[PDB]
Amino acid sequence: SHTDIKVPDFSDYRRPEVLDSTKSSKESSEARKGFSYLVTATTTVGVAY
Amino acid sequence: TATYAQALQSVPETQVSQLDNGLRVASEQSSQPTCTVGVWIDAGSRYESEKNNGAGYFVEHLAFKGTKNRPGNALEKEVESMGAHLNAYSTREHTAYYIKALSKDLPKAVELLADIVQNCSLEDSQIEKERDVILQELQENDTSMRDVVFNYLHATAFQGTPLAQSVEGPSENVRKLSRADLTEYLSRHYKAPRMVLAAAGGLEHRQLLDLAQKHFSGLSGTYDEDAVPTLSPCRFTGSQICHREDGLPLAHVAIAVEGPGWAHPDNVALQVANAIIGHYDCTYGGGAHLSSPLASIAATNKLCQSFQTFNICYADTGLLGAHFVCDHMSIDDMMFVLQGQWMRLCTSATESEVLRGKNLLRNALVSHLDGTTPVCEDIGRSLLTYGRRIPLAEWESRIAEVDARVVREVCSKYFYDQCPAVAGFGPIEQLPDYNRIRSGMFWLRF
Amino acid sequence: KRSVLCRESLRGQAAGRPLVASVSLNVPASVRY
Amino acid sequence: PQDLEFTRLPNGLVIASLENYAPASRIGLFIKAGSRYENSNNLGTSHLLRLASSLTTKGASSFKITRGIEAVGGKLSVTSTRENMAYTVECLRDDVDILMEFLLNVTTAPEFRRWEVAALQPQLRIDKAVALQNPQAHVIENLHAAAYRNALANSLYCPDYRIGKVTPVELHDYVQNHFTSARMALIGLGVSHPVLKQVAEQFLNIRGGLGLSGAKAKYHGGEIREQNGDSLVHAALVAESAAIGSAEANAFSVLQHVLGAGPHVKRGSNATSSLYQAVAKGVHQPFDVSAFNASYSDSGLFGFYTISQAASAGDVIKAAYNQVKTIAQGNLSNPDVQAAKNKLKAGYLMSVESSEGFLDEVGSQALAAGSYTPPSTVLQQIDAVADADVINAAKKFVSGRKSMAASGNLGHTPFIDEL
Amino acid sequence: RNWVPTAQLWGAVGAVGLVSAT
Repeated sequence: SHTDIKVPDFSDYRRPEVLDSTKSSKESSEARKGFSYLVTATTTVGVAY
Repeated sequence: TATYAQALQSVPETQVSQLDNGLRVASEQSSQPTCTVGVWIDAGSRYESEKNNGAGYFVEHLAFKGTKNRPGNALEKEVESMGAHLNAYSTREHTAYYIKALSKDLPKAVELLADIVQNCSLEDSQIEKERDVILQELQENDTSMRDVVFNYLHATAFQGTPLAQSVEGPSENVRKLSRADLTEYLSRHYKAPRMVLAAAGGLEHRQLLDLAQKHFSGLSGTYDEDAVPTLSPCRFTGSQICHREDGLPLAHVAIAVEGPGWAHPDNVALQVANAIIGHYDCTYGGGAHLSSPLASIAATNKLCQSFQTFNICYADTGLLGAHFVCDHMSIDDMMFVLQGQWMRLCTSATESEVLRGKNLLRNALVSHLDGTTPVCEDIGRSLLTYGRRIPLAEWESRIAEVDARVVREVCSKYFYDQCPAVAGFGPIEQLPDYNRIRSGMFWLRF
Repeated sequence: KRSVLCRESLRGQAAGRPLVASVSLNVPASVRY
Repeated sequence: PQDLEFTRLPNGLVIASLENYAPASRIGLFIKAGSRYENSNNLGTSHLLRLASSLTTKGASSFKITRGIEAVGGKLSVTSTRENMAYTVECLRDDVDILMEFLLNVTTAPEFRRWEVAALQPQLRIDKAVALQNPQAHVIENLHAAAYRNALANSLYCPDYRIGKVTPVELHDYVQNHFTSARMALIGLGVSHPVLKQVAEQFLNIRGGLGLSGAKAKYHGGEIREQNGDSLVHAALVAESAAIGSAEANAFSVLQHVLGAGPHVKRGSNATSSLYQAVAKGVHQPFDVSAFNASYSDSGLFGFYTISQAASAGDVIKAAYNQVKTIAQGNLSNPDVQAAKNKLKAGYLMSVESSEGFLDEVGSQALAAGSYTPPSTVLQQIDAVADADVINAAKKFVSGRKSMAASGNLGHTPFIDEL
Repeated sequence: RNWVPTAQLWGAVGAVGLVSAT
């Protein structure tokens, strides 16, 4: 009964880099952290000024 | 006199051998009375399509009810009258049938097992009797929050991959499942090289090898055109699946970050790190004086009922983290102390600490191997997992290579800033927000 | 609590030397026969 | 390569040792105190002591004991039954000595401190609470209480009303009277016997005679009935078994197995089980049942255990009795006793194929007989049972004072007069 | 442990911060 469960289709919301049903995301996501933390970094640096 | 090391080197090597079709033959000898022969087939739940999602698991129920050579109750009455025990276990990557018996019973044992793997007399009656039973089992599985939650963890860990299905198999498929389909399943996946026939105890390898009924073999390619991985990576996803049911007394949370496959230097080092966190229960005698600060804190502050760290090894991926059971008002502190132990592990490991968690691992990994059945398993599984090796004695060497820096750098790859995969079953109302869990993976403060 | 609805039942107690043996360990804990 | 080595001292404590090949060594002092050693006034002390094994003792504080063993990755189980109390200790070959000093303080210089022992009290509820989630535990307990009047009846789990009451003197006393020289048996599964005995001799020499507790045996047929709302009902029905390590006994175990239904097969049903066949034919679809067999030093209990549904209770209960009645009416052909026997023999060896099994097996004999009987001789004794013998022992259940215990909705559970 | 390294980067940051900021 709890086995007829299926996680929704997330394709629309996810992205490029991690969209591959059948491949690793570990060698994808490294950067995907860096871009997001890059925005933070900037934000902080500009605000500092 | 004799000392740990010594012992280690003096343990009976495991003999791997191979039949023409690729039938793998292993065995550890001790010349002692009972044996546990087993066939460890490795096509599990992760090869099943959406339909046959619980196909394997169904075969299992049929495995012991007949063989063209032994209709009805034959199997069982044969096993029984010897005094042998027959078990079937099925995972998402490995099915396995094995026999426990008296060592002089190999003759009939191994014949029975081999018979079982290949000929399975399955009539419409048995299919329709086994449907009703598995539908009932599913109903009972739902009663289990540990089970219900770990399924969830796989589902969300691996959304949208074949590996995130329930071994048991989606309710309704069971109903629908076509009788033909069982065939195709077996046919296609029970073809060694996949399978290994392993065994431990009083037998002579020589005989085992010989005794293997060479009856059907891998009907597969001789070149690279097979090379298309049946074992294609499963995409890693850091999601949560929260399933609230304030009608249940306690709370079940499984939190894990993705890890490596079965084979990796980092993968023993992890274990030594989980050695440190530990695993705790309402009934542990040491409560507050436990050495794992997680333990100590739930002991002392009635923070949890039972928690347990795990490292779920798979080919292409893993699941690694803790699991805790607790009150509805405790979820967040538990989550806090846990992740906090992770973090402090990759930045502040002390040689003393790792050293103790090292030793523990030794013991867990020696003590499990007491007995014939455990040792069979190690052998069978170990050859589809890590290939043919029997790393047992190496272990202590590998385990021994762990300076606390090793444990700390290994730890940070997987934990540090990785998106955890989360699953709980209400009352989760207090279970952290995904963003909170996540920032729980780095260390600015807390 | 685990649901006991089906054929699966197989619990009944009778071992050789030990009978109704309950263990309380510093780490683990349980109830056997 | 070297077989075990028993040694009975002047004190009367037995010790054994096998230097095994593998990297695992486990010591385990068996003291003769069971639950049967308490009185109306003492009940629940065994249990609290069992849970009390990491408290401060003379040479080791509760912190050192716990952290100690952790330091090394070692276990310390404390196990007990109605007759005995196995204190087990597992660790790596190189650390036996650090560990054995622990085992000796835990057992020999326990210091029950008013404050440490109060802190534990609660733990008893928690423990009992978890153990009483398997109907087997409350029924099986309530069976002992009903079939016995005085000694073996007192259960393993503290009584609800005695929990916070179990005072330190009580634990002191219980250690001093029962944890003594005559009642112990050291056992090692990877230790040197020459070094083991030295240690034994240095630390285990304490005096105490039996039954400063109130030892004695007696069997009284009774019924203890617990009503529930659960859909399933469990009941046991048992008569005085044969005694421990005697022929009768051994005959019972054989016969137990002719009916005895402890599935050898996963998802498999028993073709061999007579009870199951018999019950099963007059029985519904869902239902499970098994022969029960219990032997202790001065008494036993033999019979069966049912798990039926509300309305089937009776049908399954009498069904099984009737079939065991068939064996006592003579009806039992040779083919089935040999199977049974081989079943048994295969069982006992497998029981011993493990360190933890082996160590139990050895420690247990130690306390009953005074030595270690090897497997081979054991196998010979079971074999000696006569096809008739079994019948005879069976005749005894049927014509032996009944004692039953149930749990659930009991509108359909026979009483003594009902069967 | 990791504190020296981390205390060293934390000391750096305060330094450059003053220097620049101030």
